Amino acid sequence: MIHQDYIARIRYSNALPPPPIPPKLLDIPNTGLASGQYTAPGFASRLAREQPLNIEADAELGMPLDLVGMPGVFDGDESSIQAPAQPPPVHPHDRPLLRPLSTLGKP
Amino acid sequence: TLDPRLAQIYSGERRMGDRNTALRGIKPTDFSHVRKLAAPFV
Amino acid sequence: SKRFSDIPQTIDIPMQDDVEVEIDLQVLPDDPTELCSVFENEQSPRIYWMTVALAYAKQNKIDFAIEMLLRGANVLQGNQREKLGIITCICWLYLWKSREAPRVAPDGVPASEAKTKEYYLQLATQSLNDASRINPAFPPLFLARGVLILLKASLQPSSKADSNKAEQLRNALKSFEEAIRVSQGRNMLAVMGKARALFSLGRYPESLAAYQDVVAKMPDMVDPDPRIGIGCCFWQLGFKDDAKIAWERCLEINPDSKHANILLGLYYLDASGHVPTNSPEFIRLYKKAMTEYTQKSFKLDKNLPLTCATFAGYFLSRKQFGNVDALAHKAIQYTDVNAIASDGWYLLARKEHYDGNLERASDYYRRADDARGGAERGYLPAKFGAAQLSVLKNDLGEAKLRLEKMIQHSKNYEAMILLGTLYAEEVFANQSAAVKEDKSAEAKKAISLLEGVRSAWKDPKRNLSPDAAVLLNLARLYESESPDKALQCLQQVEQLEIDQAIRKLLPPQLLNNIGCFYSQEGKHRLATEFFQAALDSCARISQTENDLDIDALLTTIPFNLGRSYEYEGDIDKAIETYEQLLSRHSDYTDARTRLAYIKLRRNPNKEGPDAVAKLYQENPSDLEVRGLYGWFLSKVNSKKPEQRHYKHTLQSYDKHDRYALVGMGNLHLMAAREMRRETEQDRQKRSAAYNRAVEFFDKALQLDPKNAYAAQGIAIALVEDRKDYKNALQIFIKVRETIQDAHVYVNMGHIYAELRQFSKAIESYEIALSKEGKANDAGIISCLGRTWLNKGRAERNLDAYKMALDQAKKAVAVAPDQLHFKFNVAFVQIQIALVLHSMRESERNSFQLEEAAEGLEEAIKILDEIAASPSPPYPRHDIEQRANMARNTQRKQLERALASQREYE
Repeated sequence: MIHQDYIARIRYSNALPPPPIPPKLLDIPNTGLASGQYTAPGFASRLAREQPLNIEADAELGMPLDLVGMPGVFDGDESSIQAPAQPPPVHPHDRPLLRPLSTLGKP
Repeated sequence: TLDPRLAQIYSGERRMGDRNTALRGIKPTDFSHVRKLAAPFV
Repeated sequence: SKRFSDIPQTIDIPMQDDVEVEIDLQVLPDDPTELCSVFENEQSPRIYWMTVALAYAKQNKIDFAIEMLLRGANVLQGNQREKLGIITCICWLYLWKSREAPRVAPDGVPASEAKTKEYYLQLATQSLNDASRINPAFPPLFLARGVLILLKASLQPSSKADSNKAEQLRNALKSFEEAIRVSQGRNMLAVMGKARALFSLGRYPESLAAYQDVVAKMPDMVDPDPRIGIGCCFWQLGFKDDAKIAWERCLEINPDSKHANILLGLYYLDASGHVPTNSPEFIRLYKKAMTEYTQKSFKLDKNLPLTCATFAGYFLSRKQFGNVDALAHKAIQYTDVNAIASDGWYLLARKEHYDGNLERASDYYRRADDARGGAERGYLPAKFGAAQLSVLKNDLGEAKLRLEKMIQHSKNYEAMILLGTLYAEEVFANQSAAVKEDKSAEAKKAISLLEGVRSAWKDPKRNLSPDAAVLLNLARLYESESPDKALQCLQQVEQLEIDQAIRKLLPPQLLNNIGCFYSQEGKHRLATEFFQAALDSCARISQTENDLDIDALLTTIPFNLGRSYEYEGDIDKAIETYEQLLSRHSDYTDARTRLAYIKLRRNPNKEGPDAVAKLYQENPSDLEVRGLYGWFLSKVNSKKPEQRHYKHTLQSYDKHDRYALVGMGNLHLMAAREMRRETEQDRQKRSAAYNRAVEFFDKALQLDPKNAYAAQGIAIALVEDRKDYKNALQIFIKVRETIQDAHVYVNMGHIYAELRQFSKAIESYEIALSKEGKANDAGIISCLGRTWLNKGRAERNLDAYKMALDQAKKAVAVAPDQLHFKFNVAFVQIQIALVLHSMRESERNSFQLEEAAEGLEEAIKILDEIAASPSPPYPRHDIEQRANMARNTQRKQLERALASQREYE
């Protein structure tokens, strides 16, 4: 009797969406690894060039020291390979080579 | 039951949603913790 | 003074007899063996031996001179004063021969009787030891030690990660410093030797200081010129322009200096690097460097390694390979220096790479890497060439090795792009395999690598060349789960394509996909324009040369276009496009499946169910078509085991069709709340039925943790079988942000109604009503009304009863036939009457009381009619009882309305 109340059937639902069937992606033609571009030497040629150059020609660095032929050295005298007592005046074109490292500026 | 021509036409197609992916909704989320609580259910 | 100025033109040999043999020391005997015999048999003095030997040295016949001094040595074994002399000369001549020697002789060597550098070195060591046993501390021997040690030290292969070489350099330095000490610092070859050692130790400022000291003290020393050292020191130390100055000065003094020329060519080569690609400035610098300076230097010595390597690189660039081999080979054979060897191997590698002999190319790359010490040090380009060579031969695992090894060393661009591509392609291949392996890790690796490549395009300092291929791959990677990034990618691929309002007919696939990504977002017209643009673009290809499968693209894309129209709304045009596509091609089924759905919504009664049946019959094994048919059967159940039957027939077509499984959990769930509970045994039976629903929900959701419908079905299972609202509500909250369907909000409102959280249950329901499909859902309006009503009870709030009545009246408007909805407006009116009767005049109004009385009259009427009505919601006698109490509530309200408006006086 007095248990009457607002009437509102109470149920839960989990209805599914209909299959949307969206648009379809298409395959975009591309350069694979099998297409040689990435495996060709060429692709590495830039990388090869920006590598620092070696400037070391020899173990002696291009200034080979031999006494052979040097007039008296095998006998007593190193005259031939000895600096004069009196340093010569500096040549204008050697002046720039003689500048101390400090004088050079910043690398 | 694909015609050969259809089969190759479909070959070029790549799906981006189907029956199942639809149920993931507008932004996917993990519901494996719900798996955890379905478990004690049975 | 000048070297060899010592030697005279002719000399007379003092015979046992006399006058005898005179010798011309400019035009000597072709063979000295006889002369040697003469000297032996003449007990000949030692000046003559030396004078003729050095004579042979002045016209480059060094072996002759060695042989002579060898014999002279043994002939004068008694006396060691000039023996010391000739033995020292021997040593130095063994250094000469050492210099012109090869690292290794041909494979038919034979290895013993090897004429190699190490052969002459070891011979020089013995002679040197002989001379030092006579007079250690003879200055020329201090020099000899230095030089020897240097020549031996340069042959030490590159160490990995040296200490052997470093210590050897120190020994050389100390021997050179000893030669300095003995001279009291006036021996310029000794200080040049010290400078060299310093340079090898990386002590560049002290080495520079040393070469400069030589030039300063003894400028006229030009054989060898220390200004070379000066240049090399400057160049290291990073002053390549001052190095240029030095080497030009070197050439000024001696234009036929074969080393200064190379070094200057290397200066210009480096300079040509800093200017771009091929240009006028670039070409002048490069032709200058190579042709002038390297050719010039090559004419002077064809066997000079650095030159050989450099000119081999020149020819390489000019695709002229017979030269490249000869040169580079020569370089490798004749070098004290590992770097040169590595550069030579690298050039040969790149040649054999171009021509395609991959095995020897890979070995060459390997030798080039090892020459600089191999792995953990080495030549980066050589390593890369290996990696590529391993990519071909399809031995992609090892490629993965070395690329990884490299990127771990440093973030090399070329490695990164190759590795990433490799991984991407691995993923793409996987996806069409018989068994999909899990390659989510490989996918990530790829994505990260190609985003690192994007970073490379970003930074101004690099020169910033962009690749389509990388963008496309990266677009596909992102496609599955991060689609907006894929879109952006394809947008920049659009731009790159167009560069080489907006009318854009680029390749169709690109435009389509862009359309597709736009379509996943809301931009359905933007998508539509892109599809149309794709079609046009295919038409343009059709007329011209290039054969693409235009008929395939003209089946796919117009479906997409129809789908887009459909998304967009002008469905009729969507229809016509589907149809036109079908007229030309009526077996493309996804089209007719969309048609049948378009139909199912337009004509629910008639053609739609006709159409879907027809589609199910004509086309019964398409899983999408299937799903649609099942969806249709669900609609028929809502209308109420055809559906469950069918879903598990489809379950025999595919074990993991998530759609069908959640379709099952749903069906079970609905069929099982209405199951007769009775009590006890009967009650248990349906809790088993819920168990089965959860069976299907969980399998489905285990295959796809992102599945919101399965999870939500478990929350419904939760609430009904075990009144676990609290966590069922968790599921609900985060499914709510992913689903947005009305029913989600309804189900939410149901939970919040239970949890006394009325306000939040209100606007859940309200949001549900907002939503398309009926705003005016009677059953939701009801539920909302009661929620309002309970909020009014709880909070003693009239306005909440007001709303509850309003809602109850909205429902009645919608279904004025319906018995209960009428009962509800009535009930609520009686409640408002009651609460208003309970309130104090202090907190009440006379207006309210009038409207309450009005409402109460209405209520009595409605209840009274219901009494007479058949099929009442409650027993009719109980309804009359409610009406009878409405007679004395009538009087309560009369009374208190009088009292209230008297208070209102």
